[PDB]
Order: sequence, then structure tokens, then C-alpha cells
Amino acid sequence: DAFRLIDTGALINNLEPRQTTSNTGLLNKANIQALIHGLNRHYYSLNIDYHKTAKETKMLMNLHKEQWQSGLKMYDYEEKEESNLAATKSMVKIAEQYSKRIEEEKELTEEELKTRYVGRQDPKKHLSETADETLENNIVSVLTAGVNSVAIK
Amino acid sequence: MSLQHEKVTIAPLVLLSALDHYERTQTKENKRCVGVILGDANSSTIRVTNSFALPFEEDEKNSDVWFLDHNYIENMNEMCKKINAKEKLIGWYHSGPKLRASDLKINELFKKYTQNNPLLLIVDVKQQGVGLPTDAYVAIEQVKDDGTSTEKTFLHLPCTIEAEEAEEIGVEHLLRDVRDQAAGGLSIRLTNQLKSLKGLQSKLKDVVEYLDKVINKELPINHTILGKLQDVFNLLPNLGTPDDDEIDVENHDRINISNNLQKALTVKTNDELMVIYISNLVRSIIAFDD
Amino acid sequence: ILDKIFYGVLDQGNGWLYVYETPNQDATYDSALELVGQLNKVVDQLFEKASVLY
Amino acid sequence: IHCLAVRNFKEAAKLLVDSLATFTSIELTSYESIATYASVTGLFTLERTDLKSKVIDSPELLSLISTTAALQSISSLTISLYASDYASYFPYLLETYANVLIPCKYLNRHADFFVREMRRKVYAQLLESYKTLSLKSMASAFGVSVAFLDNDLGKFIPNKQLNCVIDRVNGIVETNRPDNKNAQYHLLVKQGDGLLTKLQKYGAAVRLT
Amino acid sequence: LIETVFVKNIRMLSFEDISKATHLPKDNVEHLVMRAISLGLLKGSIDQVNELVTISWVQPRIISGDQITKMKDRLVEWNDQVEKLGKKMEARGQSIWV
Amino acid sequence: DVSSSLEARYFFYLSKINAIQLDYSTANEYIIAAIRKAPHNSKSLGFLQQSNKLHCCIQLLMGDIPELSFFHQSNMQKSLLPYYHLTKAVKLGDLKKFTSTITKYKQLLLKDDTYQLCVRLRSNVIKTGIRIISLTYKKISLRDICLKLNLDSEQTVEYMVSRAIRDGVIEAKINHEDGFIETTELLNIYDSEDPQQVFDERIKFANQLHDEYLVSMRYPEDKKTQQNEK
Amino acid sequence: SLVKLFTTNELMRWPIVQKTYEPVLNEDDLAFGGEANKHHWEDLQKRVIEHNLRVISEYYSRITLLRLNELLDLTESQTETYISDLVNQGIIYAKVNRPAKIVNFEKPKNSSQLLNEWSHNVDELLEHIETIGHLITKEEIMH
Repeated sequence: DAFRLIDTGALINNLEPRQTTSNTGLLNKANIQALIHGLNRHYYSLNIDYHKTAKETKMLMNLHKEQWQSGLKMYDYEEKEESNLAATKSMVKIAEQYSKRIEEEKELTEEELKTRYVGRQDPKKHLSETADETLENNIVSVLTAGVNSVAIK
Repeated sequence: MSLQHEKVTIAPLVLLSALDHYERTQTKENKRCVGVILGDANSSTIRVTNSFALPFEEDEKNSDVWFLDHNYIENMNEMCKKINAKEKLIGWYHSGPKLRASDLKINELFKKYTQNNPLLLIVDVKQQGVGLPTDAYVAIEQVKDDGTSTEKTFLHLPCTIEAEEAEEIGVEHLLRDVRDQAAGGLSIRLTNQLKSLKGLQSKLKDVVEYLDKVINKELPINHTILGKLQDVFNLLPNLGTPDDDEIDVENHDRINISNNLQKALTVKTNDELMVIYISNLVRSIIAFDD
Repeated sequence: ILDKIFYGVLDQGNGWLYVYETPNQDATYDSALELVGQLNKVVDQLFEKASVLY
Repeated sequence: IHCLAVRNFKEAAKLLVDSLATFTSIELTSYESIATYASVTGLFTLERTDLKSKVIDSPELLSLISTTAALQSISSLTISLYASDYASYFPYLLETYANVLIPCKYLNRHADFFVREMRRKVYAQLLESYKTLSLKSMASAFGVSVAFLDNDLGKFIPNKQLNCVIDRVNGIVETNRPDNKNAQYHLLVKQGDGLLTKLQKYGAAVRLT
Repeated sequence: LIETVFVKNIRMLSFEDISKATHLPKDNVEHLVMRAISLGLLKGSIDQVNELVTISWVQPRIISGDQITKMKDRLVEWNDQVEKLGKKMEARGQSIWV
Repeated sequence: DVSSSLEARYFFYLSKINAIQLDYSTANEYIIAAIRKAPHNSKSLGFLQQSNKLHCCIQLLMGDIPELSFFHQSNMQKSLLPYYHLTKAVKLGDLKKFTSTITKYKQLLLKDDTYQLCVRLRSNVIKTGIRIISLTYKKISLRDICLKLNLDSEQTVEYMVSRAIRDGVIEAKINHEDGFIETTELLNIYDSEDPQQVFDERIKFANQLHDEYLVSMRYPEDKKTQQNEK
Repeated sequence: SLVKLFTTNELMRWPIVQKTYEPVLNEDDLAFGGEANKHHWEDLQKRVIEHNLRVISEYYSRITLLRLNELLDLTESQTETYISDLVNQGIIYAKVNRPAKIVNFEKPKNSSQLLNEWSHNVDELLEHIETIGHLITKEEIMH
């Protein structure tokens, strides 16, 4: 954060409103109580924006070379088998938590059902989550594979 | 002077620092800005933290004549320690667009400073490339097996990044793009695949015209490239092997898990079909009553 | 061999003994068997909820 | 005894082994009858490994030793299966029908079912451990003749519930039972065909109303 | 022996092909392969029962105008395999490149 | 916008015409569609009997052979009594059993105008009989078939198989200088590329049910939210 | 030259070795000469015959049992007994077939092993071409 002291005579005269001319409203503090004691009685803070070029955006972004080596490299399948193995065991447990909830689910107010017949931590949604996150992992494995078969062959 | 060299990791700060330095000296329009380059060296990966400008004049009719202020550098290094006392001299950046044959003479002068063989880090100021828009070279002196005398010649080192916690988050802090050149969602990685396939296509094509140019543009027989070219052929795939059959049997396996994972989703979406219908069933009564 | 304590098959079409140490089964593929079973479980109770609609 | 009266012998087997550990002689048939039923069901459901460990982890069954005609026949039959010598099996298969299934109230309904199922089971175990058999060595094994055997086999193989083929030219029995990943696939697809089907109908039905 | 494997797309030779080319009996054709691998000129595995030598490594050796062209051709052919596929994939899933 | 009675009827009609054209694979798919739309009620009883009559008939035309359970779980046994005697007949391979069934119940079959479809089943006993014999013995003499199914010369039996494997019913081939019939099945198709093809199809089948879920779920929702009931 | 035979994998047979070190080392003591130390000359031939098998395991994945008899200079009965002892020690694994069409020296690979190798091979091609591509530019400038 950047700050700038306001002159001795002015604070007494209450020229705090003077300091809010030439903006349209972007104020938001990141601290109070140490920040807010100095701010009223000494200084007025300034906002910080950050400036970049479009060349910098690429440099910042690339922390990899795996953007033209990501269709010719990937992980070894032993780890993929660890992840897929873990995923299926989990979905069976979550399906039991989800069946238990839908013993009812016709009694008004969703929230009460989730406490009583455990639906807490939303197993319905939870099972869906594990399906999405493993479903994307496999599409990558394929896209690297098929690029190798057809490019090389 | 150490020969300890394998790789070059580059702070994002360097690339950017050198981009502005070029335009603020105002040695541009086919005139080079050459500065010192600062960082750690005497380790396999050469770690480049920072760069400064040096006063430099480039005769553009003769790139083999230049101005370098030798005194200044000694002055500058004292200031580099204030910043960080692991910064020491490790080379000098060039502003691209690529390696030149006037660079060896400039490299000479930079041997009175560095405890490591002077680095030449080409910071491209136009941002060309299919990885990081940097090449790295280092000057190494080696005998040639063809029958000619000892030359000093620039061997490439790969370009890479690594970064400090402060720098890396700052990068994201500045930036706001969600980036199709790194991973993410499914669509984002679909962009990376197509590019990688085309990246092999672009680079393999380059080797075809390089073999032809040695015997039809009279480039010299460079043994160092072609030995690596031969090891590509030894490690190259084959067909009709039980190795290549095992691949097919693994295709079966993983797709089946995906098949079942897809079917698992469908169960869940059919329950939400049914819940909304319970929501529909209630709304019937309310409609009748009003 | 019924014990499955080394592996192998007893051949009386020629009178030899094949001994194996070969990989047999697949764990990842095994667990798929339960996952179809679990999805078949959930839909029985789904369909009790859906007979409140018809 | 109710699982015994119906065709659920997986459930009956668990109950009737427990009846050895605690029996109750109030309103309930004899300890020798309860022992006989345990043996019958044990053979039905369990093959060698499982069956041997059941009657070796059953000391109570043993103290009762065979003290009636029904009990002999089933108890002797048990020994011959899990010992991997079915020489005596085929004559004893008759005796057990005669002295257990026909007299009992709860197995006469299954008298014919039992012998059909067991004829598969005993052959399967020999075919499992043998990649090849000769019809003659296999005929000697049970204590049967060559031609008689083919008939029994000719019933089991089309339902494809026994997985074997018989070269009648060479005389050998080949076993096409998959003992690899192909077996696991054969399980999976029929469940997943049904999964598909179950969702197609339940989903389509709620949209319409 | 090293020459033949290198210039062919395949990395396996029949022993009958070795027999002709080095003009040796079938006993010494097998010994020639053993000796070569011991030397570390070729690497792989030997089938005497499919009568193949299946190579995984060639020791780097001389370049010559002749050899320069032989490797060039193989890259054009493999360039074609890459190029036409990427077009199959571009035509496919057109709606999704975001 | 069609009612689900109309949809039940539509699919049932196709199954009739298709069966007549000697399509038994498309007919099978559509007759199962028609039944799942229809209720369980005695309201719908007569629609179901005609449907089940056709459903048994299609399976014997394929070589698929209906379940015995299917008659027993329904209380439709007496209506379906003539198809139950055909089911046992084709399975066993006994032409003699078959010929009895079609003479015993001729009148009933001819009422539903499904008798035409039923005479084509005299062929499927013979073809199903050869598939059972090729399962049971890998290699089998020609003469042994003639005894079992009560057929003529071995030359005749040769012709039955040559035709029968053009559809692929038997999945064997005849050696006429070695004098046996050798079947081609020895499974382990999981070492072939076949399951790849299969999993693809199930995945697309799932995708199609997802789509139908999307359009239908929101259309009645949309009517209620627009409609005033506040 | 005596130790060189055994610190490399080379083609050797026992009567090339026998001929060279008999007139030399029967005139030296310890492991030669005598009537009790020629049962140690006996033991050496076993080790040479064993060493041939170690070489053949590494290079040949499959060789014919019949050919192999020629190399060791032994009959088919004797050739087998030595394969057993080497598997017993746990240096290699092998499987012999008694009716003589193959002896295979290897322990057959797990499915996962096979697949690991084929992935590695592809990765290494990508690395080379990547570096080569940056080096073509340099060669236009240096020419």
C-alpha cells in the first residue's frame, strides 16, 4: 500500500473531503485499527494499480515449456491407475452416503433433510465432483496418446 | 572460470528488465543494447535473477566495432550486492533477434569479470518462439574433429524458468488471462494438444530442409547434430510387437473406467430430473388454489 | 492347482506340466465390477421416489 | 429349514452350519437331520477350498459321527469332492439321492435339481486344474464309461455354464474357460447392458407424466 | 552388420539375410551377432527361434553424402503422418477450441 | 406431444412388419420399447398378450430362445401356452417335439395370424441343433449329427452348415477331406481389439439420455414459473 | 588374461580355456595339479559352462535348446542340469522345455513394465528434436 501525509493545518480544518475528489469510488481497505488510526489523524492512502505490457503477460504466464510438449508428453500410467483406483473406491462410499439421504427427500426444507438423514457435505454433489474431475483427467491421456499414433506413425 | 553449465533458468524479471533497458538507452532500430547480466553461477543450472543496462554504442555498418564502459561495471557490481549479495557477474544479455558472429568479440571483453564462462542470454524483444522467447548460449572452446583448429563456438543451453514465491505470485497478480498454453479445463487442454501436434509438425519439417542444405547450400558436416539424429532412429517406435499390442489392451482398460464414470454421472442427473418434478408437483396445487 | 498355490495347468493331452508365474486378473478392472453394482443399487431407491410422481 | 425348502441354498448353508453350534430340541427335528442338511447345502454352494475349510472349521459336525443311513451317504460324499478323487463320487451320488432327498420333506422338491447341479460342479473342478484331459483318463476318474460321460456334458456346455469342448477325433477334452482378464470382461458387460436399460426406462417414464 | 540394420526402416534382420551378406555359415552368423553386442555396437535381444536379431541401439558412426540422404527421406515420410492427422483433429470437435 | 399409449402402439406395429421381412434384430429392439411404455394393468392386458406372442416368436427366429422364468413370473401362462411348448422344443433340438407343438395348437396360432411366422421355426430347430452340437464337441463327425437331430445323409448335413455359417449361426467350418466340423470360437477376445468398439457405443448411449433429460426437464418447469399462482 | 575372460561377457567354451592354462598352471600350486585338485579342475569346467549360460541369458532372450548343446559342448541331459543350478542361485530366471524347441532366458515382464518402456522411448524422441530445432538457426549464422 502507498500513503501520503496530509499537511498540519489541513487536518484540523477537516479537509478530509478534499482528498476524495478525482475518483469515482474504488475505496476498499486491506487493514483497519492500525491502518485506520494513522489514516484519520496523519495520512491519506492511495490505491495501487499494476501496469503490464502484452509481452510481459506471456512471460508471467509461461512457467513451463509444456505447451508444445504437452501433446507429446504426459504422465506414466502407473500413477493414473493409482488415481483411478482411489476414485472408484471413493464413489462407492459416497453412493452409500447418497442413498441414505434419499431414503426420504420429500419433506419440506432441503437443509433439515441434510442434517437428519445425513446429507451433510452434499454426497449427491460430492459424487458428481469425483466423476467430473476424473473424467477430465482421462481426456488428456487420450489426447496425448492419439497425437503420438498419428504424428509419428 | 567454471565450465559448470547444463541449463539456464530465467527469472521473469530479467526478460522484462531487458525489454525496457533496450528502449531507454535508445539503441534500437537494428542497433543493439548490450548490458550485464546478473545472477548465480558455478552451478549446473545457471540462475539469472537480474540485469542492468551498460552504456553501449553499436556501429551499424560494422558490428565488429562497439563501445563498452569497462570502468562502470565495477562501479555497478558494488550496487548489486546492496540489492542481494548473491548477485555477481555472470554474463551479458543480447537483445536478439538471434545469435550473431560479432558476439564472440564482445564475449572476450566479458572474461575479466565472470567466474563462469560469460553467458549470452538472447532476450528476444519481439517475442518469437514456440516456448519461452529466449535462447541461451554459452561460449565454449573446443577442438573440432573435422581437421580444423581450435575454435571458440557457442553451444546452446535450454531455456527454462524457475521463480521465487514473491515473483511467481506477482506474476499472477499482474496477469489476468486464464491461459490456453498451460493446463486447466478440458477445452483448455484441447488447445494444448492440437498445438503440440503442430509443434512436432513444425519442428520435424525443419530437419528435412537442414539435411538438404548441407549438400545443397554447402553448410558443413556438423557431427554433433547428426549423432543425436541417429539416436532418434534407434529409439523410434515399431509395429507388430507384443509391446505395441499391450498398448491396445490398455486402451480397453482406461476407456471402460471412463465409460462407467460417465454412466455414474447420468444416474445423478436423472435424480435431478426427478427432484425438479417433485418441485413441479407442488406447483400444481398452488396453481389450482389461486 | 485347485489350491492355486503356485499356478500352472496339468496337461494330459500330451502329458506335460505347464508352470506359470504370469500376471492374471486386473485390479482396476476388478473394481469396475463393484461400481456398476453400486449404480444399480442407487436406482432402485431412485425409482421408489419416482413412483410418487407417476 | 425354510431356505432349504426354497432354492436359496446360499442362505441355508450359513444357517445350517450355525445350527451345529446351537441346536434347540424344542419343536425342531433331530440333531442328525440338522447335520444332514448342513452337509447337503455345503456341497451345493461350496467347492473344494471353501468346503474343506468349512468342515475343518466345524468340530461340532464331527462329534456327531454318522449314526443313521441318511447321514452316512452325504458325509462320505463330502470327503470325495474336496480330496480330489471322485472315484467313489459317482456311486455315492446315487446313494445320497436315495437316502436324503427322497425321504426328506424339504429336499424332495429339489431331488432332481440337486443331482443336475452337482454333476456340473464335480466335473468343473477337474477341468479347472487340467488344461487338457483324455476322455478315457477322465472316464476312469469318476468311475464312469466314456460314452455315458459325453451325454451329461452335452447338457451343460450349451448353456455355457461349464465352458468346455470335446474333440471326439483326438479324444481329448479342451477347456476354453478363460482364466485371464477375458473372464472379468464377461462378467462386466452383462451388468452394464442392464445398467443402460434400467436408466432408459426410469428416465423416459418421468418425462412423460 | 551394423550398416544394414541402420539403413532399413525395420530394426530386425533374418539370419538368412545376414548369411548372404557377410558370406558366413549359420553357426558363425549367430556368433557374429553375439560378438557385436559384446562389443557394444548393436544392442537388443536375439531370437534363435524366430531367427531374428531385434535391435534397440546402433552405435553412432560415420556420416557421408549417401547416409545424409538416407535419414532425410525417413523424416518426410513421418512428416506426412503428423501433418494429415492434425487436420483430422481440426475438422473434428470444431465447436470447442476455447 | 403424443401420449404414451400412442408410442406403445407405434413401436409394436413396426415389430410386426419387420418380423415379416426377416429382420429379427430390429424387431427385437422395438418390441421391448412397446412393452415398457405400456402399463401393468388389466386395462392393457390384451395389448400385452399380442405383444408377448410376437416377442417369443422373434427370439426363436434369431436363435435366442426366451426365458422359462418369463412365463412363470407373469400370470399370462395359459395364453402363452403354445409359445412355451415351442421354447422347450427349439432349445432341446427335438424336431419331434416341435412338430407336435404346431399341430396341437395350430388353430390358436392361426387366429392371431402369427402362424405364418411360426412355420419359419421348423428351420431354426435344425440350425439351433447344429449350434448345440458344435458347442458340445469341438470336432464332430457328420454321422453323429444325423443320429441326434433325425436328419438324412451326411451330405445333407454338410449343406445345412455351409448355409448356416453365411449368417454365422454355427461359427464353424467343414473339413471334407478330414471329415469333421471345427468350430472357430476359442474366446479371449479381450486380447483382441473388440471391447474398444463396445465401450464407445455404451458411452454414446449415455450421452443421448443426457440430452433428452435437458430439453424435457425445463419445458414443464417453464410453464409453471410463467403461470401466475402468486 | 585369466581374469579378463570373466569380467566381461564374451563367447567362450571350456576347451579354448582348457588348452591354454593346462601346461601353464599345473606347474603352479593351488586349484590345479594333484589328484584332489583336478576335482577342482572339474569344478572350473562347471563354472565356465555356467558362465556361458550367464552370457547367453543376457544376449539371447530365446535360443534353441538344441543349438545351446553345441555351444556348451554337452548333451541335452547335461545342458538342462546346469540351467537349473543357475536359476537356483537366483541370478537369472529361465524356463526350459523338455521336448526341445526352446529354452527362454528372461523372467517374463509384468504388463506395466512393458508399457513403461514404450512411454520412455517416445519422450526421448521429443527431447532430441526440440534441441535440434534450436540448433538449426545457429548453423545458418555460423556458415
